[PDB]
Amino acid sequence: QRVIIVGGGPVGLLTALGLAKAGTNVVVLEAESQPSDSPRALVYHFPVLPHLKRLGVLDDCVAAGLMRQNFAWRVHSTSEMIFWDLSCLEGDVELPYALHLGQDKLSRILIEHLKALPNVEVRYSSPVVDCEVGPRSVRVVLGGESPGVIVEGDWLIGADGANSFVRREVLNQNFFGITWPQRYVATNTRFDFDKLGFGKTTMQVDDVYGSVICNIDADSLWRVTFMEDPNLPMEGIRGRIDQVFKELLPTNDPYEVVAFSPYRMHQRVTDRMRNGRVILIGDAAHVTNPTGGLGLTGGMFDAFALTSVLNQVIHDGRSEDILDVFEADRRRKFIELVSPRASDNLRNLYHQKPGEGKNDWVNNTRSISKDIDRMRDALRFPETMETF
Amino acid sequence: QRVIIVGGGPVGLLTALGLAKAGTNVVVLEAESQPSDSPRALVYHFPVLPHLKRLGVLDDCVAAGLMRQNFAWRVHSTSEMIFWDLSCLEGDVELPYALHLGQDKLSRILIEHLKALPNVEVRYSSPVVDCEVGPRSVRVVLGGESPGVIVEGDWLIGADGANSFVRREVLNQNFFGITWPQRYVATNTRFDFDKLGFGKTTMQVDDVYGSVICNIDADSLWRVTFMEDPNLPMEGIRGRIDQVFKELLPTNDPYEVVAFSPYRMHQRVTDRMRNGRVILIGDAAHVTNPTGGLGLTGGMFDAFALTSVLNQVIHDGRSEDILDVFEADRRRKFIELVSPRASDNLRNLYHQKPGEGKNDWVNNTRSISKDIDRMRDALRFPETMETF
Repeated sequence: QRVIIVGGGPVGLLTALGLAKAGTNVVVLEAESQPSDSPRALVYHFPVLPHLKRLGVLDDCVAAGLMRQNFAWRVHSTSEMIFWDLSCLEGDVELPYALHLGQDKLSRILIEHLKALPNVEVRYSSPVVDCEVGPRSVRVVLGGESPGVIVEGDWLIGADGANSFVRREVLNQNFFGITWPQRYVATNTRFDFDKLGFGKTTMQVDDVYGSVICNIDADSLWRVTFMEDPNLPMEGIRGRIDQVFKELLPTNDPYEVVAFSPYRMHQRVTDRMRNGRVILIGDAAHVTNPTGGLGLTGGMFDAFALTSVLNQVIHDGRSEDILDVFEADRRRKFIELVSPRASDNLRNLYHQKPGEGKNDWVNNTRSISKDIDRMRDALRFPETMETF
Repeated sequence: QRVIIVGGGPVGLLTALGLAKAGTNVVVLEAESQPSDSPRALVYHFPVLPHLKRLGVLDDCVAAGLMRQNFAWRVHSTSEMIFWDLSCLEGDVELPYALHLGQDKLSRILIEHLKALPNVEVRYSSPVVDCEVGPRSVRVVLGGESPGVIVEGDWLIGADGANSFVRREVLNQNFFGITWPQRYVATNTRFDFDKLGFGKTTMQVDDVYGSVICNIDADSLWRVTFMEDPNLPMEGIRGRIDQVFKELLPTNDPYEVVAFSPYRMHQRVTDRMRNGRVILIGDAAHVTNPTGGLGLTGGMFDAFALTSVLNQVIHDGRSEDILDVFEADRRRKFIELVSPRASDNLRNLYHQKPGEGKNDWVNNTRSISKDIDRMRDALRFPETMETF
């Protein structure tokens, strides 16, 4: 019973590895020729880490990335830093840390691990040019560097991103929701935030210069974001980065813009995450704005829950109806917990103009920071996103 | 081809009348003893009115209620009144009015017109307690003042409200979304807003004493709302109404609380509004908070869209696939247009604390008031909720 995974990013590769370690025969197909290194979420929150450890990749991730416990809110109007700290979870959770690691680097580690499994085949530069899906079988034909090759399987997993071929073309499913008005500008910028006392993740609150400032690697490379009007012409964007940064950055110290990418953000979910032998996970199933990194976290919990349930269907003869239970719970988490939380995150970080509301928000954030019970409760949210 | 409608509110009765006028055999079954007069939305916006005229009940609505064009935003902190006026649509819509009429009074007019059509039966106090659904027929068994009665048909339409038997028990569909944190308290209050210059609908903007103030009849009965923390005991609500009205109402003039009811408010939608021979419409399909009356309006556009398509199925032999188009478009309207707009309506009306954001809001609202084309564009939103 071969499983075909369309999508060569973390969600698809984590699913590959979990399925493969159970003896499942797996074929991963990615259209692009390598994992994307574009500026996207890069933090693996505490409840994800036991799953990475179980899969045997956490130690390599730690070697390649970094672990931290500190987190800072920075009020731009006053320069006040307010620290929260995951060490308040030290007896409550197995791994009370946050891991910083680019998704491209996690993907390479996953690929090296899949090589060790002879039951898994990985094919980059191999887009799907046609797909027919039956009640009991699936069939794709490849292009790119795999011309005309035919791949047949028992299950098709759509793990191929916001613009999913599988969701749109194979299933012809909807993707209803909203698109935020503002353009999201995500940069990787070299700037010494560490000497200025910043949290390894620092969330800058403002109505013009709100930003997620998040450490990428040890060469002082940091994620730095901001919002702008999507009507501002695309050709001027690099110049506008400089103009924004003159006020967004905390000093006039030198910086290098290493990479930048403008995005539109969405709160969208598909009608159904399972439809016969076809399943959708990650951004192919649902998209959130990335404030708080909850799209990445949700996609990984998609991967872990599907791995558990599909391994049981294939190896333990479990009834396929468990897949319907799976898909509904994964939509329930996204619609009822993740999407509202991420939306509140975006609004609180980027859109509070001066007034009573903002002052109340800051006073409350400061109070949580001095009350371990409220801090624990604030910090614990990602654990609620996992399906059991 | 008999159609069974579960639900005796305006959505169900409107669908009944449209189907019946084309010769459809219809059975309507309402659990309760008579149409609800609980305080709910009561305004029928301009794009609903041509459909009420087409069905021939608009005349009885006008006689029973009131038509108006004026609309006011009131800033509680400054007592500023800012008026928008529907007569700026005089040239572009055929009925540039807003109709105020209690839904119970609407339902009673629809009951009278349904009596004239022998091909419809309207059974009240007849809750459905069991149901069997087949690939090509449906059957229900009634409780209430019709016990053991068996009703068979070719179609089942669930129009039975937010806690729908048809959605939950017949289809076992989900109702994913969010519940707002505050208790909504909708009063019918006798108070002379007319002599103070209020708009027939007035929306009072505040972070504590926000309120929808909307005229119900000609005896100075008005809808007056407010939000409160739902952890307050249900038992002391009448005393709290008096405390709130001390500062909410614009003067110290006398008032009479005639009726009130507390609600929790939701933004939720089911997985599909059509599944075989079962269709969901109105609050059984999707629920929004009532700020701006978009739930009533969307439910009515459910009925008008379903009537047109389903009449084509039964009498013109159109392919049943038109229902798949219908259901997706109705979900698209709710998810992408109505629920985001109503949600912004609520936040803008009841939660804007003093600050730059609220001052910006007021200045924009006032600028729209002096720009006939911007006011035209602001007022026009409900026409986009209609399915074609």
